[PDB]
Amino acid sequence: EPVKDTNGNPLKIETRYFIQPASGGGLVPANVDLSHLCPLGIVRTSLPYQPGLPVTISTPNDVLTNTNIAITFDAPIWPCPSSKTWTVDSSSEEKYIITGGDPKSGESFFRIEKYGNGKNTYKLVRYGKSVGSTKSLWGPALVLNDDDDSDENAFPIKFREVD
Amino acid sequence: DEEPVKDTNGNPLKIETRYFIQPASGGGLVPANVDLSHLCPLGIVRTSLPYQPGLPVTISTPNDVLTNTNIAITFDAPIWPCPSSKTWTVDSSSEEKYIITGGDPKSGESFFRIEKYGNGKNTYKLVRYGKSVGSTKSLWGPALVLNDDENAFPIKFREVD
Amino acid sequence: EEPVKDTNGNPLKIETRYFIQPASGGGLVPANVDLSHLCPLGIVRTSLPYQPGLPVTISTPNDVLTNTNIAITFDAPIWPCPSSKTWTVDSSSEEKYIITGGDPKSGESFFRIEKYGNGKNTYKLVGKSVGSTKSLWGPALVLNDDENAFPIKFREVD
Amino acid sequence: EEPVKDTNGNPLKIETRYFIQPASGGGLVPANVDLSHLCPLGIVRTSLPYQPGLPVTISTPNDVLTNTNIAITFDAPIWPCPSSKTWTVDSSSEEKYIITGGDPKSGESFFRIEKYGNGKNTYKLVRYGKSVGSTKSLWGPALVLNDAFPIKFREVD
Ligand code: CHL
Ligand code: CHL
Ligand code: CHL
Ligand code: CHL
Repeated sequence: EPVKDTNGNPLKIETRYFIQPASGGGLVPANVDLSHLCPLGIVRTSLPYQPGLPVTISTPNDVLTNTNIAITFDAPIWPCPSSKTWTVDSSSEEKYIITGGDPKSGESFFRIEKYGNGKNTYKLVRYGKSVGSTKSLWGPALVLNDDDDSDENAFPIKFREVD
Repeated sequence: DEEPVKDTNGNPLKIETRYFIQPASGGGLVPANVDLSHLCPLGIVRTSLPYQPGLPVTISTPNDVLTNTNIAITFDAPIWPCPSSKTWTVDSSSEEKYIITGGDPKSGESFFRIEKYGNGKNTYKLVRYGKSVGSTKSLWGPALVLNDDENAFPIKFREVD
Repeated sequence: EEPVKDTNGNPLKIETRYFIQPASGGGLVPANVDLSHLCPLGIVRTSLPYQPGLPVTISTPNDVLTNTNIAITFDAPIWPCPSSKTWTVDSSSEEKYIITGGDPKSGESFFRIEKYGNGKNTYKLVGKSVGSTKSLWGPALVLNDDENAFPIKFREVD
Repeated sequence: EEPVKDTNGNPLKIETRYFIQPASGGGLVPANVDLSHLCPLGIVRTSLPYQPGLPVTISTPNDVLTNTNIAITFDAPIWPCPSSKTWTVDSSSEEKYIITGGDPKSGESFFRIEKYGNGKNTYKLVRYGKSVGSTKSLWGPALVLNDAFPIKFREVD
């Protein structure tokens, strides 16, 4: 079924959304620790009215649940020599969600799935391993859980349309 | 003239209420250091990232906020790494006359006046007693400065929801 | 009350530049203590091995003697924080970080240089001694409670 | 093709740590070139007077000779950028900044050490003739490719 934004509207590809914690403000790039400048992790900002850095969603126009999608940050400046597409840092113990993925490659494929009770609330899952969060340098950073795909340690998200 | 300052919704501005100060003329106004010689206190820059609303401010009077009256602007943030206040003030020592943080909200050094600006309703300028607030190129982008006397930096007040 | 000696066994002089080098990575340098405090600055051991530290000058309220009141002040051509380069204790913090911005003439900034353990020319800063704690940029100097002292040497800047 | 000498008049050896010190503040260090580029890093002259620089090792594709192809590589126990510590030229930039992340075995990273005017043990870096100079940048003078920045090699103790 279609993924819906905060207005209950269906999500469209090539359209800007803030990924907002459903559970501080939105999701933003920050470095994961002082050993890795590039590429960037994804942190929940502690500043309450910051909407997040907007993303666009691509499919390898509707965005459906349980389908392969790629998440790419939308930004006019990007100091790192790699892509704005989300992916998994394999090398790290933490399994941080990091930038620099290939939007066309399977390394960057996440699936949007329903989370708990409330409507328009979702989780990101990788194929079932769900996206959660861990304490890091700049705050909670998105990570891949070890998980059998439950909502226990999953980081719940909403999609707010950027106007 | 002493009429109420209005937000983007045409509603009258209230004290102790959060507003983004948005350029009326990139996103909102945010703290950043003015240059690589001064870490604290902070200047006020227009962010180049288009959907960033700014860091919210609250307005205080030494509940309505009126034009041509003494007010103090104070940033609202849960964390503040500099050892000084979130209240806007003028950096006297600098040639540029940067608007900086660390002022005393109760002291006259921090008093600005909100006045009507040129084109369009709900558009304002900040003036200090007449010396208006403009902008200059700096490290992180346009930084708010005090002018000498066209060059005013027009602003709107958006209510934080 | 005997003279403090540098790495060359020479007596320490006031108004003379020294690197404070860990006796136990490189020298001691200003860094912020955590992401909540930009200014003033803490004192961290750099992890880069050939960095000598930021030089300090020592003042007395020309010889620098052990067990006497001295003030340690960083020597740098640029200083972005709006406070002094003089070491002092951050009372407000739980960690009791040694921070910059003290008054060199005030007692808040007085440390005493005392002998440490075995080796010659090895000292500690003090009956509460200066130790170290894990922080943002590495080991940061702290005041210990009431073994854990951070041993130091003074290298003359040439 | 005579040997490059350090500040002690000793011949330079490969796989040996040297500070590259301005022959004309302190030594040469990594810093980002501007606020648009975090990685890879440029090479700036530190304004802090007693800082020796970040040490480098020199490799040849044990003596280091003038007018021969060499590669300069920073020596550090930590490196936050996802690329090499080997110096190279930023082609894409207008400024032609000397940046990190080159391949020490590839020709993109080859510089030549040549004698510089008057004083002994004073050298310049040249790329094949285009010499390495400096330009104003965010953190101070940054090394660039001209269309010369005199240097000395101090042995790390
Ligand atoms: C104002 C904030 C401030 C911050 C955040 C720092 C942070 C630091 N200082 Mg200090 N300093 C700061 C103020 C000042 N320092 C100094 C003088 C020095 C000296 C002499 C030295 C330092 C060094 C260091 C480093 C110590 C830990 C380490 O070994 O890193 C490991 C080093 C890395 C480069 C790892 C890279 C981490 C990376 C993920 C991003 C950070 C890179 C930047 C160097 C840090 C960005 C902040 C910069 C602008 C200071 C650390 C990067 C030492 C150093 O390491 O020099 C570079 C050193 O020798 N400081 C002065 C006097 C002018 C200051 C005045 O304000
Ligand atoms: C993005 C990465 C990065 C950045 C921004 C810097 C920045 C700098 N390095 Mg480098 N480095 C960086 C990577 C690395 N450095 C090094 C190794 C060294 C060495 C050995 C030395 C430097 C030094 C310097 C400084 C040279 C200019 C100066 O003399 O300042 C004057 C010094 C100040 C402290 C100026 C005070 C202003 C500053 C604290 C204000 C804060 C700035 C803003 C918050 C903006 C920063 C955000 C962005 C740009 C990252 C400058 C602070 C030299 C130095 O000066 O030591 C500190 C030096 O000796 N670097 C390594 C190898 C581990 C790196 C690897 O990633
Ligand atoms: C290495 C690069 C990099 C770093 C270190 C950061 C870091 C950060 N980003 Mg990100 N970002 C970075 C790249 C990018 N960001 C973004 C887009 C955004 C957005 C839209 C937002 C952030 C926000 C944040 C903050 C999230 C934590 C917080 O809530 O702090 C809150 C606390 C403070 C702002 C005060 C913290 C004090 C700080 C000055 C201390 C730093 C001390 C030293 C100088 C150390 C410097 C670190 C080294 C590694 C360079 C954090 C400061 C969010 C934010 O909060 O606004 C800034 C936010 O809304 N980022 C883009 C796309 C343009 C990037 C591309 O490179
Ligand atoms: C020395 C302290 C300090 C510094 C250097 C900065 C710097 C900045 N702030 Mg600020 N701030 C600082 C203190 C504080 N800020 C804030 C709250 C905010 C907000 C809400 C916002 C900013 C934003 C900005 C940016 C404005 C220009 C831009 O649009 O770049 C855009 C370009 C990039 C983000 C690319 C990254 C460039 C890269 C080379 C540097 C590394 C990125 C880091 C985010 C900056 C360094 C880390 C630390 C020092 C913040 C700029 C990165 C705006 C922003 O853009 O958020 C990220 C913004 O919306 N600031 C608070 C209250 C908590 C502070 C308290 O002290």
